Amino acid sequence: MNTNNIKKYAPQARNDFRDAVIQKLTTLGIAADKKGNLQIAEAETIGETVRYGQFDYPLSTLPRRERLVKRAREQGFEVLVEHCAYTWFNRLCAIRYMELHGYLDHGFRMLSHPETPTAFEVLDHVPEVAEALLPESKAQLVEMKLSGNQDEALYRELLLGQCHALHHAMPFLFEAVDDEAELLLPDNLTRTDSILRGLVDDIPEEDWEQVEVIGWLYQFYISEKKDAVIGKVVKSEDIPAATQLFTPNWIVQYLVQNSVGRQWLQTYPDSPLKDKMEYYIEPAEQTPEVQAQLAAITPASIEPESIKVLDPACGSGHILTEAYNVLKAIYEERGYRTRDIPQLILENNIFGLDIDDRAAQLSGFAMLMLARQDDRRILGRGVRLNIVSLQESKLDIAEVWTKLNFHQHMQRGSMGDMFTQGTALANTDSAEYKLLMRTLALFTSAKTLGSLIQVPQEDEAALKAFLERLYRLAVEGDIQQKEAAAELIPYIQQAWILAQRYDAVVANPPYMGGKGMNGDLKEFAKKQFPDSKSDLFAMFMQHAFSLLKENGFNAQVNMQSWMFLSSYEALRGWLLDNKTFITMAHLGARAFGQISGEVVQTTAWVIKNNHSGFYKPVFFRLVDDNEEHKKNNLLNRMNCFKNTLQNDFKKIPGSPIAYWATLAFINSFLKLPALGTRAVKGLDTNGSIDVFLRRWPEVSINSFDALGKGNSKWFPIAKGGELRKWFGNHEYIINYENDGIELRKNKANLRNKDMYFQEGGTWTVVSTTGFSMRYMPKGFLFDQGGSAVFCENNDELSIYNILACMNSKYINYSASLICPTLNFTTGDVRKFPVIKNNHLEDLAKKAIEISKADWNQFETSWEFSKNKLIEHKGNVAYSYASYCNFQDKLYEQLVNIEKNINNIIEEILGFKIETTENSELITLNSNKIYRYGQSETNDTFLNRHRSDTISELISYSVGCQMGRYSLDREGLVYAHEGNKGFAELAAEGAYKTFPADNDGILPLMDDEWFEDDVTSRVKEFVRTVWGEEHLQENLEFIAESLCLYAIKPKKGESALETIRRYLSTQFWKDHMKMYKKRPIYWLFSSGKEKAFECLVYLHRYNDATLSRMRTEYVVPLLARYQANIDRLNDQLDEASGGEATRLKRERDSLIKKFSELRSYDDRLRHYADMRISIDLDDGVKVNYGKFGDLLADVKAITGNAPEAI
DNA sequence: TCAGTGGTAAGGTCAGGAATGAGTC
DNA sequence: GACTCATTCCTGACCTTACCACTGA
Ligand SMILES: C[S@@+](CC[C@H](N)C(=O)[O-])C[C@H]1O[C@@H](n2cnc3c(N)ncnc32)[C@H](O)[C@@H]1O
Ligand SMILES: [Mg+2]
Repeated sequence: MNTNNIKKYAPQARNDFRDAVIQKLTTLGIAADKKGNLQIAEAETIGETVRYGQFDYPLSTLPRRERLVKRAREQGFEVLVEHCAYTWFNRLCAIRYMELHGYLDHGFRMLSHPETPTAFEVLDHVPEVAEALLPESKAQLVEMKLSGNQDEALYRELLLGQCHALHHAMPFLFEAVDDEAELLLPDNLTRTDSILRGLVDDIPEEDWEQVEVIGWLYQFYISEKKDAVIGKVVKSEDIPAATQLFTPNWIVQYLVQNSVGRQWLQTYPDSPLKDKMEYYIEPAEQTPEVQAQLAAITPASIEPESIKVLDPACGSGHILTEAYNVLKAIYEERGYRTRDIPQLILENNIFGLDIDDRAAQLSGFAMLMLARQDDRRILGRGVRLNIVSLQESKLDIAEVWTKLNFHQHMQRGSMGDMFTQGTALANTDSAEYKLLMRTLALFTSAKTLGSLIQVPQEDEAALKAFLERLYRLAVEGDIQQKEAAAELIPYIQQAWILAQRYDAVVANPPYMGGKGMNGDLKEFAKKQFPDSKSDLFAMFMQHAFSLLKENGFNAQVNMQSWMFLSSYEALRGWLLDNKTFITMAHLGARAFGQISGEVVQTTAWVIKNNHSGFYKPVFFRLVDDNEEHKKNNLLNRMNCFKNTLQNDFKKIPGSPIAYWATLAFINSFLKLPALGTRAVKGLDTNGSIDVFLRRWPEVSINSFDALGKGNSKWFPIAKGGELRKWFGNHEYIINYENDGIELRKNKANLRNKDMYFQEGGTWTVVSTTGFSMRYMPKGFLFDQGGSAVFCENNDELSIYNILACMNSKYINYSASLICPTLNFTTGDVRKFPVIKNNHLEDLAKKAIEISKADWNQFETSWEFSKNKLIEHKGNVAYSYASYCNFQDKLYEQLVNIEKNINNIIEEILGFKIETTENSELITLNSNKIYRYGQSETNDTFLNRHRSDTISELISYSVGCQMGRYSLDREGLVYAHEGNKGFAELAAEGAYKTFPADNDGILPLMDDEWFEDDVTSRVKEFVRTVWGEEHLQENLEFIAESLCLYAIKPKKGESALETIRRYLSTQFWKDHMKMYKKRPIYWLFSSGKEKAFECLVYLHRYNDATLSRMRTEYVVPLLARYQANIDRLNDQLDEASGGEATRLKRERDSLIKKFSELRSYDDRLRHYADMRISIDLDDGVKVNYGKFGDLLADVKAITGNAPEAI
């Protein structure tokens, strides 16, 4: 990938530059403690030399550092560090870009040397470069070049001279003299460990051929900080870090060509510009009244130097570059000279605002480079750009005015204002000037609000005049006047930019919801934007219309939420009664490459500033694809809708923008009863989801309400889950003992308490695969993600009819139309239509029974009874065939039932509906398509299904060995705590056919040394179940099925060898996958070598388990290893040659196993000395980290690395 | 002002084949 | 001069859960 190099390099470059700046600041006596407090040292001046603690500098540097100290007090230390770091990074990147394109006058490279790695070409042409840059002191430099030493100082002087020369062209990025940042430039630039080496030889020089590279830098420099700050409340200083992305080029072209190009083409329909714009959309045919209305406002002529384009959040300047291209085409069409166009465009067409200085620097550099591509003599003229960063007003009020001395030069310096001094307009009045006071009062919190600040248009022209005077006082004034003007210019310039009215506003606004916005921004939004205070992009969308003149265009790409969510309903009304929709492309998710996830789902629109309710917009539906496919579809004008008036959006209550809905569906939807207040929201813990919720297998069943009797601490809860219909997702339990006293002590939100333990339906709030509802029996609670539906005391609708309706294709389509924003909130579900019928109830009952039968066939459900294979006593292959037939019968029955339901629904409405995503999917584990996903072809999961079935059989056998299950009775047998009551169960005869282990420790060895070896007991289980006569073929079938998918086949081995290899290699991972990182059989392993491994049943563990494990399993194993090692030593001397080679090579393995087992035995003795007791109520996650490194995969389960004694 | 219910998110995890790289033989 | 395993390397698919926000008494 082209962007991989920059993506890897940029954050590391940020870290390196920050470290260098911090070190340089510490050398200057400026530092911050752990808490962040300033630690400015005291400067001691002796022998015309300043000292800051231990370090010393010449006296000449004393004043400059003082300014840095001021910047350390008026702003934070971290702000100063970040600013200096990215300033130097941007300067170096700009120099590199200009040297790779030959834009430097001397024509030699600065940061590198062609065809010579780790060299600088500038040092080979010192006289020429010195004459070009430092004519007054070239000879001395030559002398330095003659010295042979002190090359670092020479290179530093040359680089600083290059920067000072570049100051004139780009005042926004380079300084000229008395620059504080020169003190922070790192030394040892020419060495092999400098910051320049990474920049030079970490990015290929072929990546600098286009301006686009700049944009990538703009995104990749700050990615780590974005990851650090995202997800919580964002401070004002961190606002840019969370909202800085790079917009794809085709989206920008679509936005620009349909706003500026459209304005040009309206006046000049027959112009050679439409052929140069690939993304220009032809308007649909309109009624004669609409055409007559439009023709009455179109001007008869447009002057090219009158089109004003503004980017309220310029960022890297991509939108400005595309606008520049379009305007250059327009100027060339009008017939201007080629080399004069760029200056005109940059001086009277392009305007840009940003809240971050880095973005302003990058945008200015990008615009200048794009102009330089066309004009050779540019960068030598005083081109003044109108792309700025907003500055917060904190300077003094009257001191700057006194320094300015306006009356001395022209007039209005003592009391002359826009009005008389004594008028005292509004509250700001005129302490020095009416206009100046009013302007400065508006930017007291600029670094938080940005471009949302409103400036009256009536003050525009006056401001302009004032600005002009400043432009003359910075060139034709004394020192005080020059510095006062240089201080005042940015505020007046930003005010004038905000006070102007524009033909088009094109932007990609920041996205930030209610959680991320801080208090000041939130209260400002509440006061100023009542209809769009819930998000930042909505505020930008509403504020952009106030910056437009009449008949202007607003073109933006933002979140799709405002199209559908209720929080923006009022906003939509305000849009449908005052504005005109021109065009829209709905992009959905997977747009904006280099961004992952489905939170960001976007739409790009162009809207006019006038009102016409009978206009027909053009819509494109580009939701379901990736970025390249979306671009190709947009280029081919695919998925177009042009048959809906703008007023027609107001027929549906709430006025959603549902452009792709059909008229018949709308008519059916309007005249149909809704679900109503039957749907309610579930409970929610305050911040303790991991304290009160468990998975069912990891607690005792005596305290489980669904299984136990009397006392109940744990209750089943519906929490959502993946797509599943009519039954399932019964996997979570909550602590609700004594009516949730512990929950009430935690200030939990127990919503709708009176509906608990009732039967009803439940759906998943957060989903991206479609809508589904499942039956919920009595004795259940429901979470906020598992919101529920309940029937009234006596209503005409039963719960089964509602379930039948909600799982049909009609409701699926309607839910897709109503809730396309990743959430199915209760208020949106409350308006789903419901249909009353009689057959639907029995059809839903049959579907629920089938789904329950499908769900209860695995160990993961607490209603599991027994393994399905062992019910047939004929043969293992015969049992597998019967199992497959049973699953097929279930699948066919459910298919028929759903088909009948859909037919009944369709014959009532009177029309057929289009199939939607997973509209006909059957959500059963008996269906391989649902279980293993969709492949390119069918009949490709037979081997995987067979392997999974055999693995489940082996897991059931292990569970029978542990005593969890039995062959004499169905369901769970022993799931209590601390091995209490197991002796009574064993004495009663619950394991008569297949006895259980006497202590709950199963050695997972690689030999038949132990009598309770797992492989031998699996063989015994197979013999007991399917008889003795056909044992060998059953074992062969099991081994072949395991080798099909679970493990790789081996050249030569028997069935038992394959079983042992699977048990020692794959069983643990399968168990962890099945129980989802909450195991009930814990694996104790010695290490990378299988010296000793065992399985312990969690429910049979007690404080005497480790001692028994050490005594009965580890010490005899050590004795056996010692005896075996002693045996091999005797045979080595007797044998010789190649005969003894195998003995020698196996003795080393035996020695390694013995040493590892001794270390593990020492650790086990230490941990067994402390009698460790665990409470199952604490959960597997907490209890799994109490044994150090004795357990396997501690980090994957607990989440943190195991500790060492 | 506090109860009692609803709303929303420039994201976060995870299975699952392709590289990548140290032991064997 | 290949084999054989144990780590990354994305890559596409899928659902949070905490903390606001909005009425009634
Ligand atoms: C995603 S960038 C878009 C830049 C440009 N469209 C591009 O693709 O390069 C959004 C920018 O808006 C800026 N921004 C955030 N909040 C702002 C505010 N309140 N006022 C003005 N600009 C703001 C951020 O600094 C950020 O750089
Ligand atoms: Mg045992």
